[PDB]
Amino acid sequence: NDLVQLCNPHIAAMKEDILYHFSLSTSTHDFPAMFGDVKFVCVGGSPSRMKAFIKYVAMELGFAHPDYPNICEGTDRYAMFKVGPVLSVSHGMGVPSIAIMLHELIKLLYHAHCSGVTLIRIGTSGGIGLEPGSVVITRQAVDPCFKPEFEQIVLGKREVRNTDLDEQLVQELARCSAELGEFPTVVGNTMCTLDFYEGQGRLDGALCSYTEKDKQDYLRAAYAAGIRNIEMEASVFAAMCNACGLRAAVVCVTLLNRLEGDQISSPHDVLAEYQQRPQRLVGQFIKKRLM
Amino acid sequence: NDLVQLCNPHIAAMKEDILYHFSLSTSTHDFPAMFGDVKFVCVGGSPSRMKAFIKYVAMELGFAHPGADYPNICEGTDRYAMFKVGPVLSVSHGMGVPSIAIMLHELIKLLYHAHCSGVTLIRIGTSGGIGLEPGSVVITRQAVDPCFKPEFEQIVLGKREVRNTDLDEQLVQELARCSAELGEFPTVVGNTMCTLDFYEGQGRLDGALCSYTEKDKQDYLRAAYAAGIRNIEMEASVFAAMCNACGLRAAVVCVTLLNRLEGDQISSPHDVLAEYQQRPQRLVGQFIKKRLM
Repeated sequence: NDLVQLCNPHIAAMKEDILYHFSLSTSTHDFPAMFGDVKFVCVGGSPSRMKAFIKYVAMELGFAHPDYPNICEGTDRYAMFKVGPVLSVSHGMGVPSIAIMLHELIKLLYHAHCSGVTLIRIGTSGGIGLEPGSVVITRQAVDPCFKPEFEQIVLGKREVRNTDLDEQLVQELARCSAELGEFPTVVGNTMCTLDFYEGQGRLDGALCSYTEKDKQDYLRAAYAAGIRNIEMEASVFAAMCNACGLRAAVVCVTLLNRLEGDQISSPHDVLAEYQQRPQRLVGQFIKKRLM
Repeated sequence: NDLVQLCNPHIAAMKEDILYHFSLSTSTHDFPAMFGDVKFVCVGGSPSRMKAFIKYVAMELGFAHPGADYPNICEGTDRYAMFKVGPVLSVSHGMGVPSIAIMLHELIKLLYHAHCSGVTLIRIGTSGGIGLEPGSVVITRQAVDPCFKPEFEQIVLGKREVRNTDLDEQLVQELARCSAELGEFPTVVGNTMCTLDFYEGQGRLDGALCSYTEKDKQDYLRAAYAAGIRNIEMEASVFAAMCNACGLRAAVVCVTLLNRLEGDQISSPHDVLAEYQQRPQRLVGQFIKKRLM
C-alpha cells in the first residue's frame, strides 16, 4: 500500500507537468481527485481492447447499469477509461509506443498519490510448445537471446534493467486462473522482440536469410530456456515497473503454436473466445482483491 | 529502371502472399493494376501527414480535381494508411522502429508484386533540431544511432546483425538543389540521429525516469553536433537499413520544430508550426514535380 514514486527528481521541481499524449496537465487537472482511488491499472495495445475491458469489468464488478468516456482526447495516441478503482489504458504497438505511455502513466499515478497499485499488461502472443488458446503468465520478459534484461541507451550509454515480473503476483494470478477452470494457464518466460518479421524468425518478410529449419532450431532453443510465448511490448513494461518499484504482471493468450508453423488455423469464433481470456483472468484477479 | 527485388526467396514460392497489416492479398487484390505505375513512395508517421502530402502533390502535378477525394487504400490496422495519385504512393508508418519496420516489409513486397521499377522512397516528418533555427529542413546523409554510428543493429535467430544506414548520396544532392530552387526555407544536409526511445533515448528531463541533468544532456547534444548530427527522430535508421538491404534509393527529409540545445520548449506559435509541418511535403513535391518534367 505504498505511494507511487518516480526516478526523476526533475518532476518535483516543475511548476507544471504536462502529459502530452493524454492531454492532461497538473495545472489543468486535479490528479488526486481524478485518479487517487485507482488501485488496478490494466494496459494493452488497442483502444478498442481496452474499452471492452473496462465495460467487461464494470459489469463483473457490479458497477454496470442499464457511458464509458475516453479520458484522453480522441485525437491522442492513447485511450484511457476508468470505472471505480480500475483504470484501463491503451499503449499502441511496439516498445517505443508503450514506453511513452508508461512514462506518462507512472507520472499520473504519482501526481494522483495512488497507493497499493497493481499494473497488468493483457494481450495476444505467439505460443511455443503450448496449444493455441493457452494463457501465459509471464515470469520474466526475456530478450531474443533469452536474457531477462532490457537495454536502452541514455546519452549514448547502455543501461540494463532487470525484467522479472512480480513473483507473488504471478502466483496469485495462477491461483485466480485455477479458480476459473476455463482454459489452460502456465507460468513461463515471454520473449519480447523489437521486430516482427526478422526478429521473430518469420519466413514471410521482405527480408529473410534463414530457413524453416533454422527457425525451428531457434524456437526449440527458446523453449528449452523456459520461454512459452513471444510478443512485442513485455520487456519495457517489466523494466520500467521494476525501476519504479511497481508491482506488475503480463497476461497473454497464445493464438497459435509456432512449432507447428505460423499458420493461425483456429476458426473465427474460437479466436474471439481466445481473445477474451486475458481479460477474464484479470477480472477474476480484480474481483478477488476487492472481496 | 530496375525491378524492385526482395531479399527473401520464400515469397516467390508462395501461392498466396498476404500483407497482414495492410490487410491486402495477392489473391484478393490486383497489385499490378493498383500500383504498377508507382515511381515515388513517400512515407511518414501519421495518416493525416500522409493524406495532406498526397493532396499537395496531386495539385502540384496537375492531377487535382475539385472535389474528388483520395481514399485510404489500406484495409487493416489504422496505423497504416495508404493513398495513391498517378505515380505517387503515400503511406503512413506509425510511431517507432517496430511499427515502421512492419510497414516497410509489407510495402516493399507490395512494390515487388506490382512489378514496380525505378522507384524512389522518401520519408518525411518533423524532428528535434541541434544547432539549427526552428523550421529548418534536414536532408539526412546518414541515419545514425545514439552513439553517432551509421549502423542499425538487429537480432536474428538470437544473433546480432548490423546494417549500414547511409542514404543515397546523389539523392541528397538532388534534394538540396530542389530546395535551393524553392528559396522558401533553410535546408541543410546533415546526419540524423535515430533513437528507439523518446524520454530517455533522446535525453529529455521530463520522463518518469531520469538519471541525468540539463548539463549532461547539452554536453551530449554538443557531441552529437560535433559529429555532424543536425536532428533527432525515431524511425530514420530502419528506413535506411531496410532500403539499403533491398537496394532501393531512399531519402529522409525532416523539418525541425525547435533547436533542442536552447532547451526542449517549442516556442513557435501554432500558425508558424503549421507552416513548418508542410516544409518536407513542399520540398518532396517539388522534387517529384521536377523528376516528372
